[PDB]
Amino acid sequence: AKIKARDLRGKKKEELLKQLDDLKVELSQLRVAKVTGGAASKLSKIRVVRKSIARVLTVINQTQKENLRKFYKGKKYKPLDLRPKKTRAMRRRLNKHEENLKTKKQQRKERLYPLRKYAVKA
Amino acid sequence: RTSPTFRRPKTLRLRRQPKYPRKSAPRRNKLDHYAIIKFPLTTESAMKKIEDNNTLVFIVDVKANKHQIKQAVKKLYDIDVAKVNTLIRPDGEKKAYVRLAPDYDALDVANKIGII
RNA sequence: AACGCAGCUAGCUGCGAGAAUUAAUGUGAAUUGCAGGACACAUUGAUCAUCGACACUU
RNA sequence: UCGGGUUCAGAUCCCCGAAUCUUGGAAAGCGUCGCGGUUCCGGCGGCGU
Repeated sequence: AKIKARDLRGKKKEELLKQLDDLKVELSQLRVAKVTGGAASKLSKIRVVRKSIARVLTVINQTQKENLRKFYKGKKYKPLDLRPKKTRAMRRRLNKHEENLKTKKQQRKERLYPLRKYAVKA
Repeated sequence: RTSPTFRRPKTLRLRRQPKYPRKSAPRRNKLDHYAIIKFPLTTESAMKKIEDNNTLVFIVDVKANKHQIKQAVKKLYDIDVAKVNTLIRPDGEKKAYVRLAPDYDALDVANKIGII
């Protein structure tokens, strides 16, 4: 009788909307009870039924996303909301490949004259 | 050239063909029929309208227009609407007077919601 | 910045039509002004905290 | 887009009826004279305009 998130995750899309629809229907009836004379037990049901709306709607929104993630997993261009957000500045920095890029002149330099370990007797 | 003025020639303009959609998925319609109707109204003056005018009174979302209200009530309670009159209450809620078709009656219908 | 969101809610606070919060993880029997709702507590769960998933009206 | 009714609080917005000298129009409305009913009938008639 209690709607729980993890049991809804494996459930198919079509009846999730069916599950969403009636819960909205009961929510409408509860609002009708509020404006009229309403039992306290009835007036307790809006909050729980409202949270199930969020619980169900979270599932579909959570369910809908990763198909788009795996759909765009290997593609060159991704939708803006699927790209990493981080910070605006941190998205402008050079990727890890470029900051490791080094010129021909330096490469000859470091191979010819590597930094050595040494000790001095005293 | 039969005219002394030089006009910018019209050039080809290509329709945009994005390499990727900027939005991953369409935004969900967050203002639906259940959002159209908030709750029916039960004040003393209201009751007069259901009896003498075959009209239902509703508190609706402030962003809904008369067309949106009419479609929502029809599919929510399986009735027909003749006309809808709306006003914005001083408290900021939108009140809609929805008049049913002559063949339907507001008495038996308003029993189905439980308001009447 | 505005406007809304609580069963009873004006301010403060929190939140954004999934609106004094959804999911997940940790924790492990409460919240509390009243009522109601809860609560095998693993055939797995109240509250709180964390917070990486989702959502985020003008 | 006007006429008549309608609320405790809204009417050129609601309801009815018409639209964008005569039809409208007397059925309405308004004056009076009565009969019912007494939180029910918001029901009836008689004259006159």
